[PDB]
Amino acid sequence: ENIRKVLEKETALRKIAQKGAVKLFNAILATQVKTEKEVSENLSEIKNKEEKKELITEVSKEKFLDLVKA
Amino acid sequence: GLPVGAIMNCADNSGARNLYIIAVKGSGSRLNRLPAASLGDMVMATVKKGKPELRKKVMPAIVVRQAKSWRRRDGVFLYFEDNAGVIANPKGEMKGSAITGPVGKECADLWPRVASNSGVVV
Amino acid sequence: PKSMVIRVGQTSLANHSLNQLVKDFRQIMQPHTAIKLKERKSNKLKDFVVMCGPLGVTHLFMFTQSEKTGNVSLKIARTPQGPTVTFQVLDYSLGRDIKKFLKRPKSLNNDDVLNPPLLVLNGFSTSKRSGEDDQDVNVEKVIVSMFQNIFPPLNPARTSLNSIKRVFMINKDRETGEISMRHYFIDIREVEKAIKLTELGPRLTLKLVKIEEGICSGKVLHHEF
Amino acid sequence: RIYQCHFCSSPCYPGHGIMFVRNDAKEFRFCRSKCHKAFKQRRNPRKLKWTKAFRKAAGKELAVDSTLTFAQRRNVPVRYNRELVATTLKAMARIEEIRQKRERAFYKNRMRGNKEKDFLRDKKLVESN
Amino acid sequence: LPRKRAASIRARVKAFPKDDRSKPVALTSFLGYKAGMTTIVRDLDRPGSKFHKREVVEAVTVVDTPPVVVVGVVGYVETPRGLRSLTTVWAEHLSDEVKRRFYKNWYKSKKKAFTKYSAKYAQDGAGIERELARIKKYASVVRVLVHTQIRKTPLAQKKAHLAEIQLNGGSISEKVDWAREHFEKTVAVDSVFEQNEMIDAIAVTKGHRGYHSRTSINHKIYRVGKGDDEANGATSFDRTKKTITPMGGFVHYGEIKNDFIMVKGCIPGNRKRIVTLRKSLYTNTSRKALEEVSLKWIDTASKFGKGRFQTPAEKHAFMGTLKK
RNA sequence: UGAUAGAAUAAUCUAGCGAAACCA
RNA sequence: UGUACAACGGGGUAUUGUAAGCAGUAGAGUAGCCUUGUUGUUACGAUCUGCUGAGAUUAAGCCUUUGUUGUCUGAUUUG
Ligand SMILES: [Zn+2]
Repeated sequence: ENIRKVLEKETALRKIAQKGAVKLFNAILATQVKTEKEVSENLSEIKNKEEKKELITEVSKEKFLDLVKA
Repeated sequence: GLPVGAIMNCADNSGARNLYIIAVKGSGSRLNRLPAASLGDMVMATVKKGKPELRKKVMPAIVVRQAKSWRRRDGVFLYFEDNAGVIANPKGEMKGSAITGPVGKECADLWPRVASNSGVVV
Repeated sequence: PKSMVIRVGQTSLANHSLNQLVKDFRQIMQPHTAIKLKERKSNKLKDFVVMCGPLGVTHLFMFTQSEKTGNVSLKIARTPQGPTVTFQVLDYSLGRDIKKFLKRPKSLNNDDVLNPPLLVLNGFSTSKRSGEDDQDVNVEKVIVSMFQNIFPPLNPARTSLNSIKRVFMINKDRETGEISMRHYFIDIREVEKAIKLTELGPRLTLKLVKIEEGICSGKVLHHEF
Repeated sequence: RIYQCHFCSSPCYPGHGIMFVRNDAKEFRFCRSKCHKAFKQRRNPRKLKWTKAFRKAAGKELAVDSTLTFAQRRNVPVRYNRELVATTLKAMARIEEIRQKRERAFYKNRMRGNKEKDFLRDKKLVESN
Repeated sequence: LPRKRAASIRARVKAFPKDDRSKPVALTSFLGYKAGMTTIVRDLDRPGSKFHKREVVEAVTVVDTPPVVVVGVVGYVETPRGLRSLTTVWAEHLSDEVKRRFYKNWYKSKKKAFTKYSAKYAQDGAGIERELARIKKYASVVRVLVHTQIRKTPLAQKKAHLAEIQLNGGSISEKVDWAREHFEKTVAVDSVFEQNEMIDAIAVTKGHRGYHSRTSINHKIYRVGKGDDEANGATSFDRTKKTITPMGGFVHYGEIKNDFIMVKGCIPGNRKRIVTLRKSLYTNTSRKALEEVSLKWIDTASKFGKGRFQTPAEKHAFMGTLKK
């Protein structure tokens, strides 16, 4: 009787494990796809020296990660 | 089971109490090993206590009790209660008339006169 | 970012039950922290791991039961000089008991799930004050740094999201004073999302005790009783 | 030739166990060094619960059977009769069957009385309230 | 000798016994797998020894004997530069054990080993029968190709072992025809080896020093035990119905449901090892060779601990019933 | 402002720098 | 993609020596209670007996598995 009420709270934390996993899944998907698109559009094309490009990529990735976080 | 320098009992009725082995007859020659006596072995042994006529003189003696577990040919590991030997001539003819305690079967098979004076075999 | 698991003490290595926990923690962790073929631990070696370990490992784990009281303890360590954290267990569960309580097709066996696990903190910390004690907030923040830094660092847009298979969650309510570590194997519902979970190994609950130096019993940094 | 263990009563075989011989020429065979070291410490097998001195002294198994009348060391030898041999083989197999049946049915007497005393003791946990 | 390691774990037979062509066509060696060691009670029949007509207890080694099957033959012609095989002849249907032996990546191979050779019996056999008549004509000495039934064995390796055996019967043509009938059929040691045979053992010893080819000679076979016998562990004295398998089985090996050879003494190598049992290179007549031994009792107890029973029926008979 | 760095715990490797003796 | 492998589970074999807990009249005795005993009995009582070769280990280099459960794939080279 009581163990089933415990299993209620265990499935509750199971769904808590589910929610943040789905969130970070879609977040990494969105950030990687958006930053790949934005670098493929303009950012990789101009200077192409790759000293400059990698900084732009990391800035765009940190920006989209900050957007999808908060 | 007995190396050089081993006190063993005296199972004949000659008068010695204990027999102190000072040499093992018919032993091998390997560096740092000890000549080890066992059942059915004639070794030089000195009498420590008993009659002084048997003391201060070495005698040949055949060991009848060993108390270290050996492998007999039939499957058994077995050993006597103690170490014991009986003094005799180099010809194997006994000094004692009756040998008390159990005598080993291999030792009595080895010497006909020890078996002739053996009361208890094993 | 490699890691160790050891049960320390005669009572610990005497218990066959704690060996099951050792095996299951070895099955949980990432392939970089896969200690595997360290099943046979020795009677002779006692805190001898600190001499050969830090050639190639970090973040050691200790199990110990007191000789006087019937309670067994976790300790979390760094092989360079750092802190250790002491924990009592609560409700030790055999994974084979979780098998027989509820049957689920598990992928602990196959080598397809030879992949690192992930980080979920179920409200372990509060950046807000929320109380009169800010040292408890410091405890929460330092142990958050611990769990994000035992596992390999994941700047997420760099991370390949193909390997998800193992996930891990630490449940801390503030009122209970209890931290509970329950991990699931993930399943994907391909609806362009929806994700299922299944139980895999040991379910536990812990209690905060004390903070010492990374060398065990070196310098007791924080008491909590 | 099969002998019993002095400390286990277990069958001793060639290659199995150690024999001790006292000064009164009494051989004592032990199936293993647990028996042998137990004898070395002057211990009583009536104290150790697993060996058959305790179990035949205790009443776990039956200890006297009419099947036991057949197994005995006979000092007067009998001349060879080939035709008695297979009858003795059938006797050994059949009597060992009957002995195991009587031993199991003797243990079958033990487990019925706990039902009666559990009935009589769970009446005490009911009738007081 | 310089102690360098063995080439193959299956040790080579460098010399075979002498060809008698007045005896029927028969093998000269065998390949088995050693299970383990036990102790045998028997009576010694040695006049001149004090232990005559006396019970002796003896250590033996038992090698599991799966029945061996012949899948090919190899004829060697004499050159002035030495022995040289002009060809080898295979049978048609070969097991996955043997086709596995040729392969290193059998688990992912397309298993294409002897495909077009199977087309050589799609014909009448003209090339193959030409080769058989060639080995009749040429190739003074004959070796046969044999492999074991390793799936009938507790070995974890499913890959059986192939070996050559010099065939010291008579008539090279009758030899290759004998092998022709014996293609893909079986040979047990009962048609090859027998009781009281002085044999030599060729085996790679235990590595740790070790892992060297060793040939230990003059070992009397004590039991050619048949797999169908449930009285493998029995004697005319030991009338128990029990197998040669130990109580709990052979340690780190498994069991023997197959035939077996129980041979006197010890042997190089460990358990789970491929061992060649060769008959003697000469007719030993030492009276240690001529001895017709007669067993009395077989130990089949546990070597996983200090055993105390021989059959588990004996175990239940002594211990009675239990709580379980 | 001063000092070969990196890693091995703050007790061998890599990296960097880099001789002289002598030389039918 | 199979007598396939593996995690469990089961059976076998061996190790240690009666697990926890239940019951008692068994317990040297001390008080306690009267029905001052011809074992009157109630409390403490190291221990002992029955449940109980019981309980614990068992391959990490033991054996076996008609039971469950999951698995099967990439990189390089050659005519
Ligand atoms: Zn015994």
